[PDB]
Amino acid sequence: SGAIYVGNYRVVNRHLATHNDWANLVWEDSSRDLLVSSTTAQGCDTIARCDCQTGVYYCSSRRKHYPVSFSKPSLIFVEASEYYPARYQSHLMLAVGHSEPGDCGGILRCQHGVVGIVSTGGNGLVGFADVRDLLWLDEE
Ligand SMILES: [Zn+2]
Repeated sequence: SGAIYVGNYRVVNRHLATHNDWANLVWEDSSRDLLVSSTTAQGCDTIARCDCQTGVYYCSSRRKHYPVSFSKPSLIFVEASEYYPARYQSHLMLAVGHSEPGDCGGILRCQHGVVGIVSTGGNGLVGFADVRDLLWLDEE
């Protein structure tokens, strides 16, 4: 589980979104496994605005923050998980690392802020849904 709280936005994995999230929907994209909802309270998270490919992500299944190198956001085939069929996912970044389904929503950060959230796993890779292109999270 996990979310990004930037301004009056909450960013979650679309597959983990709640009824409240859907009742307060701003934007969602199945192909990216992202959903953004509106919040009453101001969040304090900063979204990274950069092309960094090194960062640190939180892995709940190991209670560990792992430094990782990660790929550029791309359209990648993802094998079946417990929450999606085998399919293409867009704006996805891969690293070598541990990811179980319960690790979805772990934050990946660099010196510039939040890069993305864990969205995929298996075959010894961890996949992160990028958020750095969503410049509208910074305003309004
Ligand atoms: Zn960065």
